[PDB]
Amino acid sequence: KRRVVVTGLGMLSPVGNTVESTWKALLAGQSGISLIDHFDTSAYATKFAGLVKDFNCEDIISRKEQRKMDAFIQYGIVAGVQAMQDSGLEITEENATRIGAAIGSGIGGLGLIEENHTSLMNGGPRKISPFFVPSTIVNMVAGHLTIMYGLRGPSISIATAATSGVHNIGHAARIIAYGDADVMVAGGAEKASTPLGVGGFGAARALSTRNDNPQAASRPWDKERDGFVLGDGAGMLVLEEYEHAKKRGAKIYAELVGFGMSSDAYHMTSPPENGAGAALAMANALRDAGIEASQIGYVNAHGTSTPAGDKAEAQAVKTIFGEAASRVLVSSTKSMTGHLLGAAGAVESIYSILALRDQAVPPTINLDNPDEGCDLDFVPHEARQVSGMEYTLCNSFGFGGTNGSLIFKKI
Amino acid sequence: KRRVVVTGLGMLSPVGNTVESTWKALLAGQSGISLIDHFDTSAYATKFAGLVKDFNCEDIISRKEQRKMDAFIQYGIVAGVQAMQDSGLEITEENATRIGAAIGSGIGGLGLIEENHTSLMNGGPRKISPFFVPSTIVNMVAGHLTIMYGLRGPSISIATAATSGVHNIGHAARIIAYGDADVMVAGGAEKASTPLGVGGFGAARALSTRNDNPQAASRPWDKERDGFVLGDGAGMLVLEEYEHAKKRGAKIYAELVGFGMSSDAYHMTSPPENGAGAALAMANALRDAGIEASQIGYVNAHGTSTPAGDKAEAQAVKTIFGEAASRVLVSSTKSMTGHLLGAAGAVESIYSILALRDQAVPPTINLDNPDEGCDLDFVPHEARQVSGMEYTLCNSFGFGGTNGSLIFKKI
Ligand SMILES: C[C@]12C[C@@]34C=CC(=O)[C@@](C)(CCC(=O)Nc5c(O)ccc(C(=O)O)c5O)[C@@H]3[C@H](C[C@@H]1C4)O2
Ligand SMILES: C[C@]12C[C@@]34C=CC(=O)[C@@](C)(CCC(=O)Nc5c(O)ccc(C(=O)O)c5O)[C@@H]3[C@H](C[C@@H]1C4)O2
Repeated sequence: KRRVVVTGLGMLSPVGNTVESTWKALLAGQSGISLIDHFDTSAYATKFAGLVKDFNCEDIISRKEQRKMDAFIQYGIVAGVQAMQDSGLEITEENATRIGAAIGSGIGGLGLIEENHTSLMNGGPRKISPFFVPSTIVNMVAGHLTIMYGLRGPSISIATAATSGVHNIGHAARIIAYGDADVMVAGGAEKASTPLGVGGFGAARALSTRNDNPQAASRPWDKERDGFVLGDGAGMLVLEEYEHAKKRGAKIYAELVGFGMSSDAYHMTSPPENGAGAALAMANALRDAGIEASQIGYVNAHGTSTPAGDKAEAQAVKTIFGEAASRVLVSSTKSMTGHLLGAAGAVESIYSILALRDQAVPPTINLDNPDEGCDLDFVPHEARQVSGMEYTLCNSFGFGGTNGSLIFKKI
Repeated sequence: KRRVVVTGLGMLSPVGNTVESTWKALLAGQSGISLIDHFDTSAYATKFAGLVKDFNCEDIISRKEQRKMDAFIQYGIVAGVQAMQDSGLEITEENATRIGAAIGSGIGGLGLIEENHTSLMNGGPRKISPFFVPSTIVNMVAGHLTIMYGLRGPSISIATAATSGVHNIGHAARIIAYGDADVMVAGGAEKASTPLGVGGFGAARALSTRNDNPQAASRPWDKERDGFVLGDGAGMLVLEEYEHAKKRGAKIYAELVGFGMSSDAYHMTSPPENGAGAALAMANALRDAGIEASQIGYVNAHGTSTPAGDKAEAQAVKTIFGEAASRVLVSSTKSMTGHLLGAAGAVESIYSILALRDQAVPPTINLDNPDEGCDLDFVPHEARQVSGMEYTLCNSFGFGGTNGSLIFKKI
């Protein structure tokens, strides 16, 4: 009967390049959304995104080695070290075999995909870099990190669009509990603010277009939302078995108590008005954690700020809490952070964790006027202290109707 | 204490468009490798691949719906139905919630990525299809299928390069055993025979170049190998809990008894001469299944026909079997099939299953002269009947040193 605890964090976000700086900015209702400079956004309908500011990996990645990896991989490795360091774990020949990784990404190396295709179109297969495949494939963060640290235990990479982070974190926990691993670095990495990332989700009409105020673009549940905002970043947490952590007196941020998955079985890029999918996922985590919706102090919504998106998640909240629907805090970090896709669920697992450490729940900024019949506490504009909140739940939903929820318990 | 059994198969391969036709061709030492016609391979160093012959989904996918999906997705859905049908399962409002999917792919919609980028480069973000994202992202087979069948249980998509199939099948089993699901469709789909797929792996010098004899190109363990051969296809199996299958008198092909994962922690696109990684993975499945290397009648090698690739897997065999190293049958379907990447481990989980049903183990064709110090039974040129083989093991290894092995038990 093994328990999984969190003994390390690390992250890179549009509002900070450390876990602490990122948390501080989120609690301080800071936006990270900005105008895109790295490419001509003239032809683009959306000209902004939550970018990672002044990213530097020189200390961690040999620029000779950087040539072999998309930014998403770069982002992920940097956030992985952060967490490896913050864990204090020392991998030993006796260890390696029982320390693994579960780290994916929604879209992968778009950047380098684009470079290599441009290259091919211009000068043929000759120009296609020898590093094309290993520099853009989704499981590369797992591979670089496992190597860098001599990790030899289980290594997997779940690519479930926006649900990725939650899935990897959840499946890492499962791996540990099952007995396959003792420690697992898990999370996601994404850097889809590229012509194909921006143009592509804009072609789907899924992006915000509020270019006169990029800062106000992300407004989950607000009556004025017009689609999500793109965000780059990486979120990683070190998960480990209770006794293995204790026996080494690791700093322990929390306990991963429940994990729930569901499927919408409705539409490829959209949820039932019903919110049936999200409920089942929340529903299953609760049954996994073995607690009740009443005990959930804060819900880090999937809330991407898309019209149908936000409404459906709300439906699921009511449905799941019913009574305590109005008494529960629910917010979207996406109001400041943007949508980190493959990394969203990872960075939000961290927020959901830090909210328990600090007994503070970050705001859903930009929430001027809510949707009508909403009875919920969307924790609008300004952060909000909480008292005896012992469990926080994290939601992440993805294209394909693949949903997932994680439950974190204090201590 | 839940057992996972296989109650459905389906697949599309360079040697067949059904499970049975594919098996027949493999046992008959048939190659599927052919010259590529769908694009100018003049500039290309490798001009052949194992392609899916005369693929037709009209019956299953509305060509209006086909516009929204890369071939890999198409391939996967077609093989998924096959398996859904062959299971005989009837999803009911009482069911849906306990039937999920675990289906990934190594590289995803390269084809459509290429089309959309070409499009953008030629006429701007305006031409980027609204279906870019949902038509190329790796978890789309999971999403279409879950919808098509009303599946609402857990849905995940492991993208671990060549290891994908084994991971999804393994994690689907885990999901079931854990109690999260009752039935799970799992496998992988890949259609990377594209300019970027061919040019890209060729840029890495990882592909064969034997264009005068595409049929002889795939030659695992042969002294003359010069890299792997690319293959398109999809492999899907319906996994389910013993009692749930029985209670419905499902046809049961086998029992999934063990699942092992490991990490090379060595090099991004290569294994230790040592084969340390593969051993650990085989090693863990054995401990998971709770049996010994002696009991493994046949090993479906990862054996991709790359110089270092094949040698390292052999090292791991000796290391793992030691004594019974010479008494165990080990082959590579890749000698006829090619490398199906994300689908390799799925289609090979099926072979490994059919080998137990038919007590026949398919050949490693093209194995004219083996590497020297090889003591192993690579099951060269011609198939080979077996007697009381009760367990077969399936190996799949991927870029990033992510390895995995599955163990199947008769009945
Ligand atoms: C075909 C349509 C219908 C349309 C209608 C109303 C909407 O509001 C949006 C903009 C998005 C619906 C939605 O929330 N999807 C959704 C989801 O199920 C899961 C995850 C995410 C995420 O961002 O991880 C997500 O975005 C949809 C998209 C675009 C186009 C317009 O599909
Ligand atoms: C940097 C180098 C070194 C090089 C040297 C010798 C070789 O023989 C190859 C051709 C491949 C080694 C290998 O087997 N990799 C390998 C692997 O670890 C896992 C999976 C697969 C698979 O196909 O799923 C795979 O291919 C490598 C590749 C290309 C280049 C030449 O890396």
